Formats: sequence, C-alpha cells, structure tokens
Amino acid sequence: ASSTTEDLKVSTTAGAAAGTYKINVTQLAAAQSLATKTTFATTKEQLGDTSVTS
Amino acid sequence: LTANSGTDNTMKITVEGDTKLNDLLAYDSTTNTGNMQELVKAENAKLNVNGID
Repeated sequence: ASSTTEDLKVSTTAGAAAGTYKINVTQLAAAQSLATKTTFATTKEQLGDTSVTS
Repeated sequence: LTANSGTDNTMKITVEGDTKLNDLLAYDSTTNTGNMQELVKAENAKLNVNGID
C-alpha cells in the first residue's frame, strides 16, 4: 500500500484487496489528563496522612 | 464489492438459486436501483494534450 500524504501512514497485513481508497479524517483521538489543583513544594513532601500505614 | 476503473465496468449483479442472498446481493446499474447502496461512482479520465482532448 502507498499513500499520497505524509499525515497518513498505511501498512498492509495479509489478505487485503487491491484498489484505491479515499480517506477523509475528521477528528483525532485524545486522552483524558487529570491534574491536581493544589501545587506542592517538593516531590518528597508527604501528601497523605502519616497516621495510616496502608 | 469494488470493480475496476471506468464507466464500462459498472456492475449488474444477480443471485440465482437463492432468495435471501438475492435480497442481499442484487443491483442494476442501468436503472440505478437494487438492494445495495453505491458508495463511489464510476468515472473516466479526461485530459488535454497539446490542445487535443
């Protein structure tokens, strides 16, 4: 398989059919990112309580 | 089901010996009616070389 664009990459497994396909991409997958609101001072200062052991 | 390029390669399909499958696979491109929708439309290449079409 060969593509006319470099924004689209194409590979072929075993069993395809010959032809020409006209791809239009409308949206791209994203991933959820969650950030703590309360910025801290150091990456070793304790965050959870020290009363509990697990 | 995809055919080759050009307008001399439009398909007219029929299923003989079966009825459910014929309800599934049956198209007629002369009248543009059948049991199968048409995603792509056949065309010919048109170009112009030194003023000859």
